[PDB]
Amino acid sequence: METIAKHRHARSSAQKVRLVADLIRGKKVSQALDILTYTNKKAAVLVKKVLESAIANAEHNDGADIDDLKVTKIFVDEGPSMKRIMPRAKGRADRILKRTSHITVVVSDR
Amino acid sequence: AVQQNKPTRSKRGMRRSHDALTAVTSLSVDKTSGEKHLRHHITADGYYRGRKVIAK
Amino acid sequence: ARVKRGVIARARHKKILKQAKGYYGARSRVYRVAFQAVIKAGQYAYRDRRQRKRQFRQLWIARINAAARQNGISYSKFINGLKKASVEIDRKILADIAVFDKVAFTALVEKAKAALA
Amino acid sequence: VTGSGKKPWRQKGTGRARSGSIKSPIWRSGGVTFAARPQDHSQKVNKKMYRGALKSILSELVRQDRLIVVEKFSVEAPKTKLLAQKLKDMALEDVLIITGELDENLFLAARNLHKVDVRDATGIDPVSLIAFDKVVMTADAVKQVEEMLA
Amino acid sequence: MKTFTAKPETVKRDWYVVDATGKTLGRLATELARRLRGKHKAEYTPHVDTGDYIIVLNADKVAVTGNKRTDKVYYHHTGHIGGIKQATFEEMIARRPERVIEIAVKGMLPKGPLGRAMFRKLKVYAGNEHNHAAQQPQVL
RNA sequence: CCCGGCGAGGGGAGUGAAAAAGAACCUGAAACCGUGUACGUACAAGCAGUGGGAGCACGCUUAGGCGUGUGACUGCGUACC
RNA sequence: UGUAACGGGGCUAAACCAUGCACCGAAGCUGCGGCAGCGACGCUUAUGCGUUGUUGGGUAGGGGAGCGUUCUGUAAGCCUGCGAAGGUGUGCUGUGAGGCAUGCUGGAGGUAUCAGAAGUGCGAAUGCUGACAUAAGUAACGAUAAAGCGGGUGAAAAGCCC
Repeated sequence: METIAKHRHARSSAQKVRLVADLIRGKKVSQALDILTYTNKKAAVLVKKVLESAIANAEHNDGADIDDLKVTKIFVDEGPSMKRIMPRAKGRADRILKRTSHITVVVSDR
Repeated sequence: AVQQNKPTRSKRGMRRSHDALTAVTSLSVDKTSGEKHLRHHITADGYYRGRKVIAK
Repeated sequence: ARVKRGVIARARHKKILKQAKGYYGARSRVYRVAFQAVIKAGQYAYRDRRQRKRQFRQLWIARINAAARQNGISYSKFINGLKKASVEIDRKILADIAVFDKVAFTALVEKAKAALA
Repeated sequence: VTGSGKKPWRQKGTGRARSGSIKSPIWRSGGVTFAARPQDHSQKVNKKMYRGALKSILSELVRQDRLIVVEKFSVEAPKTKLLAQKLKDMALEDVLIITGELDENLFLAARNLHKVDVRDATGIDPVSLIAFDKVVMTADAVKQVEEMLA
Repeated sequence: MKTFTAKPETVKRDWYVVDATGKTLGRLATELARRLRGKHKAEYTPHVDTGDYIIVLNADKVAVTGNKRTDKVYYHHTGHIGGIKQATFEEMIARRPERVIEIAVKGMLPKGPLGRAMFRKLKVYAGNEHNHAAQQPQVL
């Protein structure tokens, strides 16, 4: 386990955050910026400052090795609930959703 | 025409194969140790050695 | 009297039942199966634990016809000769020892051959 | 209820509707659906339901129960706590503190813990005949013929 | 305790040169099914999952014994119902080892189910003793 | 106390029985979801089955055929009202 | 509009008709279990258990019988902050509503007696109150008709500003 620095709160759907999360697992962390900071979508920027502020803690805050904290999962949940309106039809369609994103990072080691 | 059959289950939610990404590598090179990019030498002032574009 | 629809409602549907999958979303895992359609899961065997048996009958008799063919001792046409003896009725399953017994089972058809054959 | 009937509007022009009445006893803020009537009904009894072998339980039990002893005067009453010591002639100590006699005396102190409403004077109230251990009727021969209710 | 015998995958294959080709063809192309399944090898699983290895030798000898031979067609129309049709007949097509005039088991396992894995186990190499491209170990 | 954007959130302390009481204050499943233990698996048929059973992620057994679920083979069909 | 009259594949006799024979063989009567109804018996009799006969698909009608989230009552009566209890999935149990337990748990509660009948046993009212799993990367993205850098700065400038 060791760290879990999720961020809040985004403007996108949980799908947009979902697309880059999978690469980083268990054989990368030594250099965990590149892949995300070269893939500059508002998605991968979130997950990029999720990772830094997590592992920059773990090496001062447990006392572990920055290099071997393998990154064993990374999963995603929404919510609670955020709305607005855009009066396309003014009593029918009209109410645009904001699902949020926070990234349960879950680090642990090799 | 109005929505009138099955949800985004299995054969719709699955669709990920060509939504894909490039698993690109990166060069360490201590000539610019952290303001750098995968080969592009500095993300801002256009460095190599001396006075390039707006560097040094 | 207040009901609040409960107690017996999630009860008549799953509880202990050793069945993890079930019919997916709008047929089942929503609610819809629970009262009027969860009975179906036996109905493909509610008549057939009889009717199915016809398929496998050719297994047990195999061991009294596959080689016995080339001797002419043909299942359907041997059986009239045999049934002339009122103690020799139940050849149906009891002949199946013929699958391993071959090397001393070869003798069995000598017993009445003079008139049988 | 206050809610706007009766109907507000003509439900068309969507190819999807079914309801709009507002009240209607069904939907929201209200109420009791069943005519809103006050159900005040005295469920009447007849005269010889009391005369009426109702009193005859003391021949059903006969061994533990009606406990024929003495009339009520014996109670303190400003220390009714004490009557446990004196309730030993009937043996009963505290179980169901009645006596079912005929007169005005200090024995209303009996109901200090709940028990039952006591009643005493002549009408023994029939819901006191079913189903307690100690149906005490304890006073004298004031039972002759119609007097058995007492 | 069971009377059943699954897999069996495949325990009885009876490697046999089907010499009956042409000289009593339409008697035993009808029952190549009941052979792969049965009649000798019936002693394990004569209905379910099993496989066999029968040995092919010739193909263009169909014999067939009736007027049927020079006027019965076959049709595939493989794309969009064909439109423009075909009209070759049985002793004219059999010249080629194809998919409809030579396997027989096509018509006896007649849909695809249970047949879906046992297409070319019999090889269908055709050309007599010059073309014994089958099993090196000793076939019957 | 520690990291980061002189931020968001967590990892330990902690008033505390409790943060599964943390100010998107309810001691608390529902429509739908993410990473995973193993399945079936990019030649698909027909309410996706309960059968009949191979052995597989795992578990108990002085050996004793069982405690476990997607469900190779295919059989049976049309669950409604 | 793909040869498409047994479902095929047409079988030169395997057939077609007459004569022999034993296998398959719906839920169809048999093995032998359990038994609701209206009858007959051996006796019992508050009555019932077995024998014997008729026999066991069930929306129009009349018979006549099981049980609950808990309210009004069984009960300062015994039960529980040593857990009284759900969502759940240990183990068997009724002919069944479902449980007597229970398994891993919760954090206040009960009716194995019978008295009680009505906010009365829900998924189909073209749902309703508030919703959204859903229509994909869901505007013509705000007409298609404008832009070019060198900078000043900074927590980040197609825009600010020179």
